[PDB]
Amino acid sequence: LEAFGESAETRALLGRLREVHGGGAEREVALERFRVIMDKYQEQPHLLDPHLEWMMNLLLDIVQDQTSPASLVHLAFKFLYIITKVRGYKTFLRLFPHEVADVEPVLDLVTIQNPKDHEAWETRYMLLLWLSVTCLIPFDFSRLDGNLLTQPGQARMSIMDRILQIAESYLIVSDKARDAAAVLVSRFITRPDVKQSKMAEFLDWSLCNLARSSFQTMQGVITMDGTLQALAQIFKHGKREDCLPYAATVLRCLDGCRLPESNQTLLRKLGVKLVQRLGLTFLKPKVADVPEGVERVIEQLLVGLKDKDTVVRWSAAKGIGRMAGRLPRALADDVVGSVLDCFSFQETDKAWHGGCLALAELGRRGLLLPSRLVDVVAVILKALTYDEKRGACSVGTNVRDAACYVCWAFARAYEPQELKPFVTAISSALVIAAVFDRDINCRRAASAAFQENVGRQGTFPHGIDILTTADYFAVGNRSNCFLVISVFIAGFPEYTQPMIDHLVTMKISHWDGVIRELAARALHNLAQQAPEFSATQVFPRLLSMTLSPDLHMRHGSILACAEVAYALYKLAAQENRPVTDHLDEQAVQGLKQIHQQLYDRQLYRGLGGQLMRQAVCVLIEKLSLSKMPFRGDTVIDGWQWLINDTLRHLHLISSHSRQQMKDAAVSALAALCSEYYMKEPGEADPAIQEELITQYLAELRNPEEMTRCGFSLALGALPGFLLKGRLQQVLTGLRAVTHTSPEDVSFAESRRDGLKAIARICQTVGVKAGAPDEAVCGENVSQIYCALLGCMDDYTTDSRGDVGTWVRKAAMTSLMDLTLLLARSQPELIEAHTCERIMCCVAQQASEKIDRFRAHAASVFLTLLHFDSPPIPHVPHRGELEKLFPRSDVASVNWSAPSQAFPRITQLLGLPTYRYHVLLGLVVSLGGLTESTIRHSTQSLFEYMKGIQSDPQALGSFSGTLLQIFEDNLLNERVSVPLLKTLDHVLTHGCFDIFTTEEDHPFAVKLLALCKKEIKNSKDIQKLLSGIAVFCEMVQFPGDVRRQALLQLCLLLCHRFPLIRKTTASQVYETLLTYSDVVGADVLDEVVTVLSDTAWDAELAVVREQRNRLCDLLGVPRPQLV
Amino acid sequence: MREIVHIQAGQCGNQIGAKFWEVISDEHGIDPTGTYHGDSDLQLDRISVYYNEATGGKYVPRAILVDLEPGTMDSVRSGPFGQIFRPDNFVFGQSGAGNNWAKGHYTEGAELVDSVLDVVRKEAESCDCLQGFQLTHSLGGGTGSGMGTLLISKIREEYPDRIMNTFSVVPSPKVSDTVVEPYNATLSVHQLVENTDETYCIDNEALYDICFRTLKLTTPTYGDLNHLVSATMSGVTTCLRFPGQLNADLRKLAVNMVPFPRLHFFMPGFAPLTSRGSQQYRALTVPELTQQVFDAKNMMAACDPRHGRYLTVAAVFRGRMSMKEVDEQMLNVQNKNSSYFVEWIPNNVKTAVCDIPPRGLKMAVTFIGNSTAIQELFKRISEQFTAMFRRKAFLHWYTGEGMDEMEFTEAESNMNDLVSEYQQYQDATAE
Amino acid sequence: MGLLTILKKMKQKERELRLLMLGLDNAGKTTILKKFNGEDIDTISPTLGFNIKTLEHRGFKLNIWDVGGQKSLRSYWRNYFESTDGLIWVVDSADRQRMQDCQRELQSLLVEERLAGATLLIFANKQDLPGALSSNAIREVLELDSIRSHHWCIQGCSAVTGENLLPGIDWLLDDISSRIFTAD
Ligand SMILES: Nc1nc2c(ncn2[C@@H]2O[C@H](COP(=O)(O)OP(=O)(O)OP(=O)(O)O)[C@@H](O)[C@H]2O)c(=O)[nH]1
Ligand SMILES: Nc1nc2c(ncn2[C@@H]2O[C@H](COP(=O)(O)OP(=O)(O)O)[C@@H](O)[C@H]2O)c(=O)[nH]1
Ligand SMILES: [Mg+2]
Ligand SMILES: [Mg+2]
Repeated sequence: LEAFGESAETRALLGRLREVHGGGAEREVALERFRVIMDKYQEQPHLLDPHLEWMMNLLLDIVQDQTSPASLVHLAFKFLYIITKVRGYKTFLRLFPHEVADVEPVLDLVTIQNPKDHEAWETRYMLLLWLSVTCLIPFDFSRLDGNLLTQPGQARMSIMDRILQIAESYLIVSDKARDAAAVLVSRFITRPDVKQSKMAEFLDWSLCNLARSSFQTMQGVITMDGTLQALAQIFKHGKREDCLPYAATVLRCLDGCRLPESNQTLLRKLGVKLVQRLGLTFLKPKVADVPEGVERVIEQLLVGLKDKDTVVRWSAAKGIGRMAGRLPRALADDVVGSVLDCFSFQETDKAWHGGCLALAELGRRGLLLPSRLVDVVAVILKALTYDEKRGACSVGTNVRDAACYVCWAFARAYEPQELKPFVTAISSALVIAAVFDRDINCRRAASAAFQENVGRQGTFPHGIDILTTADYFAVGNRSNCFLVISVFIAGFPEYTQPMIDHLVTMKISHWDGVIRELAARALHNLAQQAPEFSATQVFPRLLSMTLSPDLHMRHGSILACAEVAYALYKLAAQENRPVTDHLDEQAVQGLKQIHQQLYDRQLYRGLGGQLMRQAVCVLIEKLSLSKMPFRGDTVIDGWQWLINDTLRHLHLISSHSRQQMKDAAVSALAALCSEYYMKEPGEADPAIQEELITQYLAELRNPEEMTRCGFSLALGALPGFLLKGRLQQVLTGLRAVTHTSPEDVSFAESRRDGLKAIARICQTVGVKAGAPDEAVCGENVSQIYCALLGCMDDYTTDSRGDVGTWVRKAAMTSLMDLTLLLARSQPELIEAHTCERIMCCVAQQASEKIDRFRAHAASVFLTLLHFDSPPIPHVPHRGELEKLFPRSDVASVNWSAPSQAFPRITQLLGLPTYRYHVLLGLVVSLGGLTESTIRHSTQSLFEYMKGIQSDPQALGSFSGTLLQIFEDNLLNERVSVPLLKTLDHVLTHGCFDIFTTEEDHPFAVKLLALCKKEIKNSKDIQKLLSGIAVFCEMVQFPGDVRRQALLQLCLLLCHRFPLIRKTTASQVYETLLTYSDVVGADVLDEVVTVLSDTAWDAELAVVREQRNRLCDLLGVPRPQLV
Repeated sequence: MREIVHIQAGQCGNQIGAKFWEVISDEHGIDPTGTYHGDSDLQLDRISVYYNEATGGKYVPRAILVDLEPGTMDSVRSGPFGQIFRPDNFVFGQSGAGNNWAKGHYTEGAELVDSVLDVVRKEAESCDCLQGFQLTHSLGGGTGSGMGTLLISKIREEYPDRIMNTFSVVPSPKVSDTVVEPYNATLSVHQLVENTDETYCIDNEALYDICFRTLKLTTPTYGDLNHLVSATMSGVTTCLRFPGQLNADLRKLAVNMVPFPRLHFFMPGFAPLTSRGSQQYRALTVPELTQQVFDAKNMMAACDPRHGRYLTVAAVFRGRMSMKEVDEQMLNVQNKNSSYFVEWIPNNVKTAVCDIPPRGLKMAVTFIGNSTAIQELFKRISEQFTAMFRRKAFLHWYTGEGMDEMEFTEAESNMNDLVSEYQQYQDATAE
Repeated sequence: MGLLTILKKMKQKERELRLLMLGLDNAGKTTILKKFNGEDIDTISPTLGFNIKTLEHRGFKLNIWDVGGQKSLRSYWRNYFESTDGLIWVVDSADRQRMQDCQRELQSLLVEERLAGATLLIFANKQDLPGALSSNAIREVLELDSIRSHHWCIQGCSAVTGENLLPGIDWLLDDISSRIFTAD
């Protein structure tokens, strides 16, 4: 925002006040419009400075007119107040009028205010501040009154007297006017005449208010806060020789008031404020004989730093800083020593915030002496690292903020030579914090302090270089500070060992898991800039931390060890040398005892068992990916075991960390099998290959589900050299699970994982034409495609919902991974029928009603269609599909959004091979329950039907396909109601208006019979309603079908459920009102009356007669009891 | 004596809280002075749940006002019932957030969180048995929703054994003209799905439609939306503020209405619907009230419960009726062979009875449903998220503060997973 | 309050300076202000109170005040000695009779506890007058050389012609910016 680009709108809104002050709806609209326009500049209202005056004068020529009604004046004052909250009063009041002709017009307006009118509080607020901006006039209030003895019988009261009676009344109110009363007295008693006239009276009133008021009675607390604020403002904006005489009685009364013990945060803050206001009245202002009251003031202000709230701690720190700046240089040392006591071992973390704030306030003025450098600094080094856990919450944010504030105030508290001794401990602190700090406020707080230090002083090692990179915006993302900027800072030798030490000490022992993972990932990269230091000093450290009793510390140390080992292996892989060159025998000896020291302490149980398993699996993966020298050693046999047990106890892991555990275990198994299970180049161990495979295969039949789910992915992660002659068995074992058996009905995750495992195995072994038990060949490629397609019709619906859909997802990602592979090896294997079936299935799963599975299906379809290297052979209407989905438009498509998917999927009906499946899939969305999906699908279907409604051939083929879909899903509860609703919608829209010309069309003649057979003996209410609607829509077709529909509608009118009886008549009324040719005008006034008068929800025996009577009118044979 | 600490963040949240407090003050019988002039023993039977016991029998609310600018904090302090609130319960800053979640959640929010938690602890320490926490805020603003999520996370970290309630308000284009309201709506939903137990969805599009059509208002303002929200809130907490045969516990109610820890979103409704000023129309019977309360028209959310599945339903009546009538009505509604069968009420509703109706009405009813149709709302904003995130519109306001595109992708994935789970469970067998 | 918020506040305060203009009556205290902004001076009336003007110059927001130079308006100057970053005393060069009143007014203002932290700018106005005293003569009658605890300076100017005012204002702004912060 560079300028106010809403001047005309605001001007019009302000001008409309004179013709919107008599409205209640328009008034609120204009207010809400003025508020939202002014709130845009709440973060930078200075841009509105050039406009302030004109808008202010506009609002003033409405409240400064004599023909202005109270209501119109109240809206102007509300607007005026809206401009004083955004710009603030201290800056917006300087433009208000201040002429001597504005003293009585403003006091007289202040004397017509209703104190009991809560709706007009903005008016009173704007009144008091205006009256206060008018007390600056450089004249005596006496010159203005003139002659008071002009009214005989009753003398007029003086202006000054009226103002004293206005301030005392507004200083005991409960609205916001009391705050405006605090700003008025500050500019009323601080002038010469008022000082000599009413100062004593106001002081007696205040001392009486704070001598009778309490912090328990509500109005008493209201009287306490206002009096304290008034006293503080008077002592702040008051002369020191007119005030010092009263400083002795004010403190004596405040001491007896007992504020520290009172249970009010505002009262204590105001009390500390008033105590620091009186404290400076005794000393002389300095520009860089100690009365006894100063000691009492200091004793009160040094007890306001241990408060339980920060609002009082900040005030106490400000008071201490303002007092130290006025006292001599001798008492300053004692004050600093007394303030330093807040950082004692027995003091809580709350006392540390106040101490650091006081230290910063003292350093800002330059009062700390050099002798206080070895101590104060020694404390700051700790305050920057304050981060403790007090039960379930964490504390240390405000401590670090105050530490950064103190650091930022040391660039002007000492000379460059005075602070030259601690530029190696403070530069390392600032940098370390700005780099690893958790909170973003502290990080940027440490960034600004370092900038100020390098700007003012400029003695820190590489100040400009560290400031250019680690700037205010660069430290915004925490991830960028740990993995990028950290390495850049460590590039220099002055910020390498300290940062690594701070990371290994505190960050590794942190309570947050994400922070530990980030610290480990940062150490991974930092080890590159210091391999020797990380291999000789950090590795022993982390190794000793893996034997700690702390769980989080053990996990962090294990992660750090794994990351350092991986980094050392990567670094050594460049020079083509073994990883043992970095780690010593003792180091590789301790990496073979981590797991045996955990399993022997039973550290794999409880809530920490999952974390320990994750850490050990990550360590095993990082060690196997480095080709460590543990081949032949029994330690390997241990690692493998720890994996199996995990896959055997996955159900024990929480539901919020089982997928990650399974993935990590599978990755560790994959890294281990392709490293420690190889006998020769290209071969594998016969004993292990046999035992592991037999165990895994026999495990697939365990009735437990999570075990099968884990072992599936385990099989799907084995290398290729271990399946050179065992594929014919692994594939059969995986396919045996993909089948749905009577016992494994609700077992969907097992098959979902088996499909993914088959995908991975097929991808690893590849294609070799001739070798069935070694690779995917033309002998074991058909079975695979048949097993993958048999899991695409998984519509299992249970109490958990449509869980089968999950399996379908695994069928879309698996079938793809196979196809793309064949095209990249032996495209001939991709048969035409199989490819057509896969495409039709993908089309159906992309025309579904769920939004996340439908979106996944469209992406898979586009990926399979946009494959050109080489082009997948046997693609029905390939060119048609390519023209319908150009590559340029696919870059921006919201497939998840039905609006941006249904109109693009409905066009597939034009293709014969897709027309059937696509419609079977779209029926579920056209007859589902989602309203938006129903609307979008119906609109997209009508947009396509409009193009083939006047075509007897296209419309006929569409109706035939719809009826074939209906027949194929006869008596199917998942396709009966949705398809019936779709037919009802299509009939209501009038798409089949051509078949209604002749009589007895082959379409309706069988559609009616199918609907009858579907609704024959049905108790579902939704199904009954759908059938009734279909039979009430099918009446448009003349011939025997019309008479049969009327007989069915009469049969349904007398159903067991009165609700159905009423709904049938309600729908028949609409059907008769729609089609007029169905019934002649000679018996039309006889049907509507019988339907409106007869109560179809009453006795069924009585309604049978009325219903039978409607059979003698419609001309429908009257049924009987069979 | 179970005490619940009330909280209200943001302008909309503070206004809704003030309106609800002023509405319940007239029902409990506590004049704005801070004393009780009520003439019913049932009023003071559970007044401690939302009011403290001070000297002279003066009742003090348990609300905690919080903001980043002072304008709204000043309007409530001078409101009709601005004296009952403690002066030291008002926590505020000066600059605000600027309709930016990153500025109201990570910077100013985390800067004033200390002063806010100070008062939160000061209030919690003055309670015999703390039950949970309640928060009223919106989802289309920066300060409001940001500070709300931050305070919820802080209260969960410092008090994991406490229930959390959030009467979040969903924005709407017909009420606001801000372009970055979808981003803040997506982030708050992601935070709430992780750190919340109850979430009463109050759409700002359904309320506008009701005020425009039902109330027949030419130009409805926030005063026609806040009154309805406060009425619905008072109807929801009818059992928590007055006696009742039904279990009026918050933890048990949440456990019964939270069978799924990700689908904890509740659509609230209430009949009869009234405007401001005119409220004494007629006294609807129990059948009419039950038919109107379960109607999509009397729903505070833009979604229709009929277009989904009923997971849990809680009904609460108040007026002059016996539990036998409500039981007979609810049992005959589900009777497929009766003359009063419908198709939008499940076979299990937690009915309640009360003898203290609201002001200007002799009878009233409130309904709370955990239906899956709420997912539709979650898909209304999601679409907008696709028309901005893909173009990186206004992304420099978020990335410049500290946020990463990794946070946006995670929130989008969480919303998509929630919608998918809702749509999947919507197709479960009704056994 | 966070360090970042504390710094945002320090910048806004330093961006706004305060200059209190004082001097004997009929010394051109209003003419200089009206000329420094580009307004008209022929339609100036004798101030019967006080005036304030918020302008911008060299990136600094100057809120210049101007109080009456009358005796009954001299007993109220104490009402504007707060947060004053600079002081500007105007002296009529052509006035040779009331040369002790200004010397007595400036001395009493120099012994002020609240004005100790500010930069003094002496504007010897009305230089084109034939009977106007040069800068050297005025620098000897106002006892300006004796001053040591205040960064004072004296430059002759003419408000009617707008001469030598910009250099003086620039020197004042530079001397005010040379410092860091001010006292409370
Ligand atoms: N129903 C209703 N919605 C409101 C009301 N006030 C604001 N809103 C909505 O709240 C959303 C965000 O505005 P606020 O909540 O006022 O903003 P904030 O939360 O204080 O945040 P900042 O502006 O960043 O300080 C918008 O979508 C508004 O339409 C209200 O009184 N009633
Ligand atoms: N010759 C001359 N006359 C001036 C100069 N400045 C001001 N005056 C006149 O001196 C008179 C006093 O001016 P005024 O500003 O009202 O004095 P103030 O009220 O103390 O500020 C006015 O009539 C001015 O036009 C100047 O530089 N030269
Ligand atoms: Mg706001
Ligand atoms: Mg003048």
